[PDB]
Amino acid sequence: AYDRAITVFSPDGRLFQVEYAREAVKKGSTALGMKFANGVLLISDKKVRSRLIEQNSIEKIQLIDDYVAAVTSGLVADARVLVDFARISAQQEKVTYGSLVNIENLVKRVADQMQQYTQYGGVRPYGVSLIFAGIDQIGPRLFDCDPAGTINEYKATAIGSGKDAVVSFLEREYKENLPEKEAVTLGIKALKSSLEEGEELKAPEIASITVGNKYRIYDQEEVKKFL
Amino acid sequence: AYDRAITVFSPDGRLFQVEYAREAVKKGSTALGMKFANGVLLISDKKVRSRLIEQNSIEKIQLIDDYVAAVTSGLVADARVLVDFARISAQQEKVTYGSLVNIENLVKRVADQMQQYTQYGGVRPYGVSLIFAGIDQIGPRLFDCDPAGTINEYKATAIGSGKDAVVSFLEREYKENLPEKEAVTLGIKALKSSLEEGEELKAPEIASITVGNKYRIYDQEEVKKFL
Amino acid sequence: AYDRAITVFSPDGRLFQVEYAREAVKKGSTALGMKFANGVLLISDKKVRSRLIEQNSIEKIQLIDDYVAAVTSGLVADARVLVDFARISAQQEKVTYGSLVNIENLVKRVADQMQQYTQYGGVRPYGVSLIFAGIDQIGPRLFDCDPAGTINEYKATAIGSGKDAVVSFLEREYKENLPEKEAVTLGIKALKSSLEEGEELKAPEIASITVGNKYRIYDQEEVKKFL
Amino acid sequence: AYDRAITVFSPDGRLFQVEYAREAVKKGSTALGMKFANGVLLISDKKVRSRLIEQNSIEKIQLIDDYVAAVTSGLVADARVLVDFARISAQQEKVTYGSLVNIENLVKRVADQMQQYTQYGGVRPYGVSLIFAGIDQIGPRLFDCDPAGTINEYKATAIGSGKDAVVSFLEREYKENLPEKEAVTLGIKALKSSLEEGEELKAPEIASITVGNKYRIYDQEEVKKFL
Amino acid sequence: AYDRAITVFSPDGRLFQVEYAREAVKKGSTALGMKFANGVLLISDKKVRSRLIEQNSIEKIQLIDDYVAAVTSGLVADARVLVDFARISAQQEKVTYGSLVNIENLVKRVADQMQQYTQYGGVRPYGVSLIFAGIDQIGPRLFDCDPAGTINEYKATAIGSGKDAVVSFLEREYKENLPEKEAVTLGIKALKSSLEEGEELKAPEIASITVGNKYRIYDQEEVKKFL
Amino acid sequence: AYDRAITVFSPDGRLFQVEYAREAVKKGSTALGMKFANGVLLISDKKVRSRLIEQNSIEKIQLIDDYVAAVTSGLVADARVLVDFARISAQQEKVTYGSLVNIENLVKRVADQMQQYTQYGGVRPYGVSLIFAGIDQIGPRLFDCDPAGTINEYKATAIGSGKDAVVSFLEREYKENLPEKEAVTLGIKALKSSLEEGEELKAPEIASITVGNKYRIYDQEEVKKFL
Amino acid sequence: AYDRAITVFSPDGRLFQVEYAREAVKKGSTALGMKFANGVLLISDKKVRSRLIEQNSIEKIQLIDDYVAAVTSGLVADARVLVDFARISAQQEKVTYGSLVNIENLVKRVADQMQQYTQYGGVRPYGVSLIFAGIDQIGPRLFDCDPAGTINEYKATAIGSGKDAVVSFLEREYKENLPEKEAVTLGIKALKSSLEEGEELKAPEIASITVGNKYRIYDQEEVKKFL
Amino acid sequence: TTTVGITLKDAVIMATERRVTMENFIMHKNGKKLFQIDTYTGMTIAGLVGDAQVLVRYMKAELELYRLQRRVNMPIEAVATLLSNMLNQVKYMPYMVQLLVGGIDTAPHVFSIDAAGGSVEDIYASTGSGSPFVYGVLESQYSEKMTVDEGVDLVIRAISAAKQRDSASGGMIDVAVITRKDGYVQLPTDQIESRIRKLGLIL
Amino acid sequence: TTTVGITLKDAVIMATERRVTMENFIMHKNGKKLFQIDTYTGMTIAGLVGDAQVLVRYMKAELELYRLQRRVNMPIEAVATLLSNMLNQVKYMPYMVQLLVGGIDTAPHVFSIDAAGGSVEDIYASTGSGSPFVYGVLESQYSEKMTVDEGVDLVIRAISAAKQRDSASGGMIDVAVITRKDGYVQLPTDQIESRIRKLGLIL
Repeated sequence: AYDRAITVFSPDGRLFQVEYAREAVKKGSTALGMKFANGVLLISDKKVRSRLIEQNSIEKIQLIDDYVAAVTSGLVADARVLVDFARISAQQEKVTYGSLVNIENLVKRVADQMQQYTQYGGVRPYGVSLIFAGIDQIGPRLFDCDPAGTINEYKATAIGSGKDAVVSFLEREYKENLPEKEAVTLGIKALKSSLEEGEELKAPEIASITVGNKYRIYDQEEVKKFL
Repeated sequence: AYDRAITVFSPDGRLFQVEYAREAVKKGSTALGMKFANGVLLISDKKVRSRLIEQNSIEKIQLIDDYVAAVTSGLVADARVLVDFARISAQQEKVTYGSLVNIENLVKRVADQMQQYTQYGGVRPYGVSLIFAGIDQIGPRLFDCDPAGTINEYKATAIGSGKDAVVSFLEREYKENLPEKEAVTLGIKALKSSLEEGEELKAPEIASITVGNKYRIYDQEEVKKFL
Repeated sequence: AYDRAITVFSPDGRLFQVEYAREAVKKGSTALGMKFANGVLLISDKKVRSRLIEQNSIEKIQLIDDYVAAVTSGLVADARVLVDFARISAQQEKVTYGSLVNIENLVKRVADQMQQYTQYGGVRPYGVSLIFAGIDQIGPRLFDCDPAGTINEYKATAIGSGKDAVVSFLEREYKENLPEKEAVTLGIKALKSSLEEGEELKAPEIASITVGNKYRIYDQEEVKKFL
Repeated sequence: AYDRAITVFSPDGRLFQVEYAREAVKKGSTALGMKFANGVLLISDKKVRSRLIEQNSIEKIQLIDDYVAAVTSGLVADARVLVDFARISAQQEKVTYGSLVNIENLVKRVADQMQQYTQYGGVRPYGVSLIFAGIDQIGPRLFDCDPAGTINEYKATAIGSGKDAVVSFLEREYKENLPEKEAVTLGIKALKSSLEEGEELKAPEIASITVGNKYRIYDQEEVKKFL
Repeated sequence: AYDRAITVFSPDGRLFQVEYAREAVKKGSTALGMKFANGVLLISDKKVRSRLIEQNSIEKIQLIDDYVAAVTSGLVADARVLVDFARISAQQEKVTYGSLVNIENLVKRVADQMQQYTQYGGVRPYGVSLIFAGIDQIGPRLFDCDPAGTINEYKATAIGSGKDAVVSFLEREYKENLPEKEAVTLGIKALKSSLEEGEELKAPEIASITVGNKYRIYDQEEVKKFL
Repeated sequence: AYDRAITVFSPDGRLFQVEYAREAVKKGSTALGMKFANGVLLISDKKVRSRLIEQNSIEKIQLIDDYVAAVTSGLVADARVLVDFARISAQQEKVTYGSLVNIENLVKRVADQMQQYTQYGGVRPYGVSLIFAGIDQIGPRLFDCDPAGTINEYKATAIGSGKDAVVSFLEREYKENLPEKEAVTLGIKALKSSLEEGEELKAPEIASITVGNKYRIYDQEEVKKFL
Repeated sequence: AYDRAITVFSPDGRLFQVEYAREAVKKGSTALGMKFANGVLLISDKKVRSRLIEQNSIEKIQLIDDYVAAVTSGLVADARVLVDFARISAQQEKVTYGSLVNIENLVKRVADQMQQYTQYGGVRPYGVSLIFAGIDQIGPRLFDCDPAGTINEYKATAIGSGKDAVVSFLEREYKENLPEKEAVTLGIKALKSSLEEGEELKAPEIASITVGNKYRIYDQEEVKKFL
Repeated sequence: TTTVGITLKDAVIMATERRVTMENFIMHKNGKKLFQIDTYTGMTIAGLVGDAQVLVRYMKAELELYRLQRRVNMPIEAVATLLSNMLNQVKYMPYMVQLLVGGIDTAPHVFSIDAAGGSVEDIYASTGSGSPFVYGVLESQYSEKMTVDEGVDLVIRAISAAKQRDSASGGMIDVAVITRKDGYVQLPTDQIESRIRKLGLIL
Repeated sequence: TTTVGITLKDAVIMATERRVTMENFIMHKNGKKLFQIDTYTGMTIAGLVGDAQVLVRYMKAELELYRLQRRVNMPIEAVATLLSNMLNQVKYMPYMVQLLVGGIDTAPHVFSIDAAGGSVEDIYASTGSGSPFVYGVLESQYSEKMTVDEGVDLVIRAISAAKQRDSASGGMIDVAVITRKDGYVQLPTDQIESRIRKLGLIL
């Protein structure tokens, strides 16, 4: 009888509404990313669909900036929306300082936005989870923004119905500084081991960046390699 | 007990209200469209009504711009309303850039609008679904905007009580680059196979556009052909 | 348990509140109109009342402009109100363009107004239905605006507890371009056949307009003719 | 379960709240008025009370302007309030046009005001009913404004717990153009026949106006005549 | 189930909330006043309390202006508040016209204020009742403003748990133009007869004014006289 | 079922919410003060706590101004808050008039503030009670402001779980103009007699002021005297 | 049935919502701090997690300013948010006065902020608790700000599921002016004794400051010492 | 635009002229300058047309409101004070006007209010381009004693000499008289001419 | 931009010219200056084009609204008062216009309203750069008695002499006539020329 408004704490002191949205995110297909030797990468599962759908518009991975990009998981509506804010915020950040200096305040802007919606009635939080990754004055970057505005910088993490199983893996197999291609497969394995018996990990999209270079999206054939 | 407000997530993490409007759309008569060799087309079922109704004002297909047009499916009220925003947004876009460059941000404007209404209390989302199609700096375009603000670019898709059955078809019969007239009938067949036994597909409206040309509405006799 | 707020969709995807107002309209006395050879006409039933009531203020028919006029059906309060907006909107339209060019955007302004009230909480839609008719740069015009903002241009239609029965008729008897007097009676018959056994169609008001001429209200004696 | 908010229609399409206020008015003491040969009059029942009450402040009849006046029936609070708006609106009207030209838009202003309060939540309609009467560029005037904003011009009408019975009378006895004194008594009779057996119509206040003359309030002795 | 919001009429057409505040007033100690030969007076019961309370701040009687003053009865909080508005309004009135001309619009300002709070949700009316009395361009004045904004000018009236019994008296004993001292005692008697058997009317405060003179508060000894 | 909103009167005409906050105040530790021969004093019980708490920040007594100070009792949060307003209001008062002339309008500002919150929905009143005391153009001052905005000037009073018992005392023992030290102990006794058997009145803080002098806080040793 | 809104007092006079958030804080891992001989320190437990998490972003301790820093405990979302306000408020304070003069009004700004959210509906308080510590014009400082806006300056205190047990200790072992290293361990012991049998106090972060010096974060090896 | 307002025993007179100028040009040889603003009150505009009229209306309306609900005229002073306030509340975006408020409440009053809002009561007051003349005649012909009719003549003798030097004033000479008994009462045109012809003037 | 409006017995005439200037330059030798603003009302713009037109529309619309819902034309004075108010409500951000409101309600009226909002009723009124001339002719040729046709001639004789000195007025001479019987009725071009040729003018 508490889980009805975004602004009511339970007797334990919980905000069931906010939680429920962390639940909507858990209904979205898995996706992880990890930094390595000069740069980071991102992997996203995608259970191929209607061949009538222009592949250009079904990539859980998006280029916010040339040197930064992210991936979402949850309500598709809220997905697009947040994505834009990122892209948009990116710019403002880029114009008041001459360049997207710290990828952090890009994620801040997004976190602060998402957070708000979890404190006022008349609104409902975003049922999305975003993983940002890129290169800034500092170097490889990886953050994961949840529905409640919570942000944490990783070396490797994931979102989606898999997350747990994918982190369970990395959390006992991941070894930093791997040479792109090696880190790529490790994650591929990690990702693999999150599916359910019988399922065959289809072709997942992947993108990377490396100190001094712009991102790049592995094309379905350079990807068909680690299969 | 959750399906009462547009801003309350269920324990699974669902927004039953938003869904219920995707349900209002499902009560509207079928309509699809697909791009082909230089251009796209649109087909809309219409169960002929009172001969006292000026046919000019019962066309689920509308010319937003000369080079772009769309079709709706759902609450008639919300139908008209959205249509205008499209037309209107079209212009603004057209005036700040000198021409409707990317048909995309026309659909963005509309998607962003519809999305909003699915996050604030005191409001209710549009029970409409729009399929946009036309020609831009890029070429043939086809998007389908749902009640929640979700947009996807297709090569062929549909909305309405049929959708599923019409996509079930195309999703296993559609073959790109068909010469207008050929693509026209394929869709006609697809459309046909969505009705219920006994029903006779009456005269459905159809319009098209082709790289370098303005749209055109097939007149009831040029249509009476593919019958 | 859904039919309580103007902003809540039912599990089928219906807006019971909005419907309920289409129900308030159905409690208002019948009234139709149809265009013919150069011009349109309007007929409204009126079950004569207290002779203490100045007949000037009980005419469901109103002259919005000299060349346009309308009729309502439903909550009397909302009736007057909307009427004004029409009259008022008329003007603005008339002053920004030098003349009421398209009778359409007069009906748009009214439709858009009425529509709004069916999407925000804290408000309630108008329980009125308006039938507009007149002459514009194009010619004879007839539109019917419902509580939800829905507008359609006809050649003949009606509103009120009769509507169905009156349209049931016209929808199988009406034949365009009739010479005023002929169209007048046809509608008179149609109207008649909407009453209940025993009832005697009393004197109903009627008005018309014809390409190049201002409207005119048939006086109770020129009307007493088609009895 | 519908009769709780001013903005919720019932399944029949009724606004029970608004009605309930037409019910508050029905708890106020009867009062009618009728125009005649050059001018109109007003009669109001008043069941004499505490002699400690300065008679100046218990007259259901009020002089809005010298040439116009009205009478209310219902919640005393809302009574005074509305009265002022009339008086006030009167002025504005009088100053933008140099004189209270049409007594109508005085009643419009009041009707439009009262109407509003029957369409927004957070508010409640006025439980009052006003009968206006006076002389304008046109001549004798009589309007009756109900809680919902509904206005109608009469030749004779009434408000209050009596209304029906008083109109029942006039509606079968009233004959226009009577010479003041004659119309005065007819109404007196009409008013009389609305009471309940045993009750003795005490001294009711009465006022009139006649083309070219200011109003005038019959003093308790000139009234004690028609007893 | 209606008596919950200030804006909901009951099926009889009552506003139970507003009433309930007329009930809060009925919990306040009695107090009356009456005009006489050139001027008016005011009497207020006060069941003497803690001798630790500076008598200066427990006088239900307050000097709004030198020539006007009032008395309240109900929620003490709302008591002070309103009092100020009176005092404050007094001034504005006094400054835009050079002098508090009609004591009436002082009471109007207060009535209009109090009325408002009985028509909008989100607010609650004042649980206070004020009796104003003084001298203006016209002469002796006495008004009684209730929670709903209702104002009436008297020759003698009262507020408080007594009112009825105190008016029951005056309403059959009061005789105008009495010489101050005489009117003083009559009210004293009237007041007395409102208590309950056993109770001994303690020392009640009293103040008066007389054409051309400022008010004056009878001191506890000049009062101890009429005991 | 009434005690739920700050704006709903009960059938008796009570505002249970507002009362409930006068209840929150009753959960705060006792504290009184009384004026005497040229000045006033204040005494506050404090059940000594953690020696880890800087005594500077646990004094229910606060210096609003050099010549004025107050003490609270209730919700600690609301406590601090109100305190500031006093301090703040003090200043504004002090700057528009050149000096804190009447300590009264300092208490007014605070009373008016606290009052408001007991009349609008969407808010909740302060669960605090403040006792102000000091020296102004007039001399010794003592006021006690309750949650509802009610203010009264005393010669001696108190707030807290004790109040009643402490006033019960003073109300039959207090004798004005006592020489500071004497008044000090009297209150000490009064305060004492409010505890419960077994309890030993620990060291309570005390401060005073005297015509022409700034306040002064008795230090724990000058206090340990009256023990 | 009261514990549902932030603005409703219970019959005892409690604000269960606000409490419930003091409950959310109690779900956060323990953390204390204490001033000593010229300066203060802070200790925070942290149950080491995924090695995939950049340690830089999991420090419950934050440098608001060079000379001031704080620690939180509760909802992680609200955690970050408040932290910023501190940092932000810090600056404004620092810029209007040329330097962060009193660390107090930094905590005020934060307390006042947090307080607000516990008095208006439509909002929900922060489920966080902050412990500030640093050096100002006065010297060592330590305050602890709770969800309701309550602030108190200590010599030693704590927040988190431990608090009680950690204060139970200090409240009977802490002895001021200890030489950094000594105070460090005392707290370490205190902290230790708050865990549950079996648990092994892992490596907790610690930072300090000393009159005339900027803060400093003990690195995991200088900390591994007091183990 | 010459106007004036003199007091007396239980009476007040207010007489204007009615010409609207625009330099060496005369738009109308007959406009309105004297209006009754309430049962026992009058007013004389003078200066900028627009503003003036708008004021009259803003006024007539307000006095009437009060009167209608309060059942008693408004004190001649409170009327001038009200006008005072309205004029000052926007003294920086003023009214190119200059009015006179005359009437009887308990006593015969006459107020001169300027574009600032400062209203001062006096014995007589002449507002207008030809007032220096009216102030010339009056400072050598007015007397507190004067009869109700000697007044109506004096006022005329003034605006009639004023019309002889002030290129801006002309036309007829509207006059009115407030008596506690007869209230505001404007004189008939013919009656005014009677007065003229006898003295020895033309126009 | 010469225009005029004369009253008579149960009739009102309003005649303009139609030239739009810009110094020693003439943009159009034929524009509109005389419009019917209501069943029994007319209006003559004069001065700044834009403003003027916007007003006409702002007007025609409002008169019509009233008329449509109230079923009775609006008093010629209330029309001038309405215009009055509108013009003054923004007298500091005025309309470089100067209009005339003529028509018949119960009697034949004619109002001259300025950029201030001051509207004054008169016998005749000439707005425009060539009005000093029309005011010259009229002060030596107008007579209250005049026939419905003698009027239509007088008006012309004026704007025709005006066109002889005012470098700003020219073109045809639009004239109209409001009769309680025939309401607003503009005369045919040919009919106007008839009048001209007879007098002895050219253009």
